[PDB]
Amino acid sequence: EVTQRELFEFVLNDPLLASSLYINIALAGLSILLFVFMTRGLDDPRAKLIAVSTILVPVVSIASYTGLASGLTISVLEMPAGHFAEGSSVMLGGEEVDGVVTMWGRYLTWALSTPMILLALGLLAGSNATKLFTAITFDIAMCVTGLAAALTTSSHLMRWFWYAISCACFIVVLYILLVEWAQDAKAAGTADIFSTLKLLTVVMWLGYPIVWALGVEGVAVLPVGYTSWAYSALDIVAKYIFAFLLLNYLTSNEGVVSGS
Amino acid sequence: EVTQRELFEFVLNDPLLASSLYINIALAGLSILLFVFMTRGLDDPRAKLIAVSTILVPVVSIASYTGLASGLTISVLEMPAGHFAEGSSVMLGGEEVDGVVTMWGRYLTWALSTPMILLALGLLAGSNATKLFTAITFDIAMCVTGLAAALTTSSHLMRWFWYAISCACFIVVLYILLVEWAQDAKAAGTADIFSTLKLLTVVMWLGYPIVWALGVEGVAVLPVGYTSWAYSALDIVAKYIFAFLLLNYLTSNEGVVSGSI
Amino acid sequence: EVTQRELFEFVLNDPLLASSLYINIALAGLSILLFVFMTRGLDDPRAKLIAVSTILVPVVSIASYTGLASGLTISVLEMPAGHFAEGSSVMLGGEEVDGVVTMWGRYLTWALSTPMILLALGLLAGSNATKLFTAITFDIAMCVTGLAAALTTSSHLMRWFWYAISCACFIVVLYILLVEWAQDAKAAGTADIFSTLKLLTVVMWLGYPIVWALGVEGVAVLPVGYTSWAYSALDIVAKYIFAFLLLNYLTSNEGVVSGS
Ligand SMILES: CCCCCCCCCO[C@@H]1O[C@H](CO)[C@@H](O)[C@H](O)[C@H]1O
Ligand SMILES: CCCCCCCCCO[C@@H]1O[C@H](CO)[C@@H](O)[C@H](O)[C@H]1O
Ligand SMILES: CCCCCCCCCO[C@@H]1O[C@H](CO)[C@@H](O)[C@H](O)[C@H]1O
Ligand SMILES: CCCCCCCCCO[C@@H]1O[C@H](CO)[C@@H](O)[C@H](O)[C@H]1O
Ligand SMILES: CCCCCCCCCO[C@@H]1O[C@H](CO)[C@@H](O)[C@H](O)[C@H]1O
Ligand SMILES: CCCCCCCCCO[C@@H]1O[C@H](CO)[C@@H](O)[C@H](O)[C@H]1O
Ligand SMILES: *C/C=C(C)/C=C/C=C(C)/C=C/C1=C(C)CCCC1(C)C
Ligand SMILES: *C/C=C(C)/C=C/C=C(C)/C=C/C1=C(C)CCCC1(C)C
Ligand SMILES: *C/C=C(C)/C=C/C=C(C)/C=C/C1=C(C)CCCC1(C)C
Repeated sequence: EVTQRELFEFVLNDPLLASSLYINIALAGLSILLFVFMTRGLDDPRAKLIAVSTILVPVVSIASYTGLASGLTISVLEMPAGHFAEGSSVMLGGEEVDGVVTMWGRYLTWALSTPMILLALGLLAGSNATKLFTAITFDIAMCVTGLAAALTTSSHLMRWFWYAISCACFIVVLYILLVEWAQDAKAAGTADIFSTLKLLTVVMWLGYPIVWALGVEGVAVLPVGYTSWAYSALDIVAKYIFAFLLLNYLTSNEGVVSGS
Repeated sequence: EVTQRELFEFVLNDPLLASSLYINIALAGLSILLFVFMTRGLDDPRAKLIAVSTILVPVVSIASYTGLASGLTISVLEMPAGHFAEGSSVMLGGEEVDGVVTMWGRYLTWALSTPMILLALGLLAGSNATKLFTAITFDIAMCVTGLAAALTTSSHLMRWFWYAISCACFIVVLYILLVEWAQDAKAAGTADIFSTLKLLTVVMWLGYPIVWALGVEGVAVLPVGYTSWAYSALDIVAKYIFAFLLLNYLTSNEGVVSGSI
Repeated sequence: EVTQRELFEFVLNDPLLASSLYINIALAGLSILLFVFMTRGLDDPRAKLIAVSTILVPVVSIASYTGLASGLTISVLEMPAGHFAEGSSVMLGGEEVDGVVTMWGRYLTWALSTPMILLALGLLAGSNATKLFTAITFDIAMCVTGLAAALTTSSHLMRWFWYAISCACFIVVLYILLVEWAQDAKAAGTADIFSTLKLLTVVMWLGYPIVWALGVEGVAVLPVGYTSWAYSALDIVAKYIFAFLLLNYLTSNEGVVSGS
């Protein structure tokens, strides 16, 4: 029975792990302060909705990363027969424990933050309610089935079946970003900025399922420490710089996005 | 003590249980493909909202049933003194384990899918936001208190108290379906189709608390495998057939439901 | 180790704890009946939306208190080194068990009920969607980070860090309540009733983080039983009397909240 304290201490004493986590807690906090400063001039309710949705991204990130750092949202799971990480062991407390240190808490970071990123993008693109609803519901389904895949230890094949379902949901979100909102942004007069944020988002988001496949959750070419840093690097771009670019535009183009 | 693998293997090797779960994974998948194909011609935003809300039903179902088949959302619980399934055994891994294989994952299938069924129906009936909000919130309360009932092992009476709270929430949903939306559909011009789907929905949904009461969660006249098939059969009609019928109407009457979201 | 039945019995057989839980189950139930009766004459859809949102408060409360009374949402946690409740015992069943009985179920009562309180108040004040969204999202964040604080056992300081994050989110909600909705209510013609409900909400809500700090979750000057009654008393006011007052006004001013 691994304790929360043992996982908290495990993160510590492990350079790659501890740094990938605490650096994001710090960047998330600094991002929030910066973004609040940047948007104090906004008055339009719609511009402010986009701003708050955007600021909620680093808010969810600081809370969720603290969930990981504290050990609260970390568990030790034993992979099923055939899985590349099956047979692995980790030193926890004063004994060797079978399994993999599983940072399932990252899925909470994703399920709560990705909907805010999508809401901000859709509002920016002048999306109607149907498309926002579709993008957000399928995005949440993608995140939850991804968590289910990571939490499945009964069967190797089942883990990848979950992965396939999640990818299917991801395709829906990608279609809306690349095809529908890309067109809607033209009518909203935000075609240029949306194009930039869209490219950034699509490229970075595609990185997550790749890291999943290569990291300990997948074929394990990337160890627990590198897997964590891979995800943390993606978050810095998909969340913090994405948010800065969006807000930097918003604070200089409040008139453009003002509306009902 | 009991592992996910042991539960996964228990489901496999158990013909009734295995089939009740995997057949729905298959039917939900085929439903998604069929529904996406059927609705490819839709252009109106409101019509498309009704379409996506309906399609989300089998999407939630396939994911949720995978949760059950994989063993992820199944647990072994020991019923409280006096419960008709108290003292049951299950044989897992290789030994006899006290308790009942509890497929609590079904409550997730319900909590995430029923709001979508209701959203689709409310929109079809031309419901205002107040009634949709009321129907959906009490519907979620119904499924969550139902899950709590199944997860309660401390007291037999408590299990049924949760069941009673859930039933009361169910009454709110039934009232909205039978009284409010029944009338709203006439103004929306969808009276014939809504009344039909309203009736099909009410009849099938009534089956769930009956199965709960008769199954292993209740008086246990229905063993685990039979309780599972009862729910899976209800799901096939309340979800897949229901959705197929709604989409059939939708794709031939886009203009009728078109308008401001 | 500790079973649900053992926690269920711990609550029973303890006059203080049992009364603090079962009384609210009774009051919540009676409140639902009373409120439904009180609002049976409403016809306006906007007024009805405010009424349902309000009625959901005691609905969530009766379900959540049943979660606690049944033992379903209670756990036994061992506090970290430095915590004032470290090395505590309880006697679960008939044995001496290390740790403190943690009624984390209360956070569920809060995360699901507070958004409904805020939705009702925001609508009464004639708030736009942006402010409602901001108040509700940060309110949920406050509740979830508070839950995380209570569930954290890896570090004593980590618990207070979660507490700090939660307080920051609370300030956002307080700002909207005290500054923004105070103004909106004037234009909506509900300034007088809002002032009353606003005052009651702010004063009562401020009490929760105080009880947290003083109870077993914090410095532990208040035993498990007194911590429970403190929250239960706050709930009676922040929920039931608050709801009654709002509904009493609502039914007497249906036309004003309707708009036209
Ligand atoms: C395993 C779960 C995966 C299910 C994937 C099916 C989702 C179908 C969503 O509908 C489609 O959404 C597009 C973007 O909004 C519309 O352009 C298109 O017309 C509509 O048909
Ligand atoms: C429609 C959803 C698709 C998921 C299909 C999952 C079924 C895979 C079952 O695998 C088998 O399980 C046995 C018992 O655990 C092992 O002994 C055996 O070695 C393994 O190969
Ligand atoms: C609306 C549906 C009706 C549900 C009725 C539920 C009745 C079940 C009561 O349980 C029994 O209560 C006794 C006293 O508390 C216990 O001594 C006994 O062990 C326990 O099994
Ligand atoms: C809608 C379904 C109705 C549910 C009815 C549940 C009744 C359960 C009856 O069980 C019995 O209760 C006795 C106490 O009264 C116990 O002493 C006895 O051991 C127990 O077996
Ligand atoms: C408002 C609804 C609240 C439900 C309250 C349920 C109380 C039922 C208490 O039953 C008793 O519990 C003891 C401890 O487990 C058993 O030893 C005893 O045999 C059993 O009869
Ligand atoms: C630990 C997380 C705490 C971070 C809190 C910062 C969130 C910033 C929310 O934006 C602010 O909301 C106010 C009320 O709506 C507006 O009056 C103000 O103009 C706007 O800038
Ligand atoms: C702040 C975090 C962000 C933007 C996270 C994005 C995550 C994804 C796009 C994840 C996608 C996945 C799949 C498509 C397949 C299964 C595994 C996942 C969950 C990694
Ligand atoms: C796809 C699943 C559907 C349509 C499920 C519907 C479920 C219900 C109507 C459940 C109702 C219940 C009660 C009213 C009492 C307590 C037990 C439940 C949860 C089975
Ligand atoms: C019905 C319940 C109500 C109105 C609950 C309100 C709760 C709060 C305002 C809680 C606030 C907290 C903090 C600000 C800090 C950390 C701990 C909490 C969760 C108790």
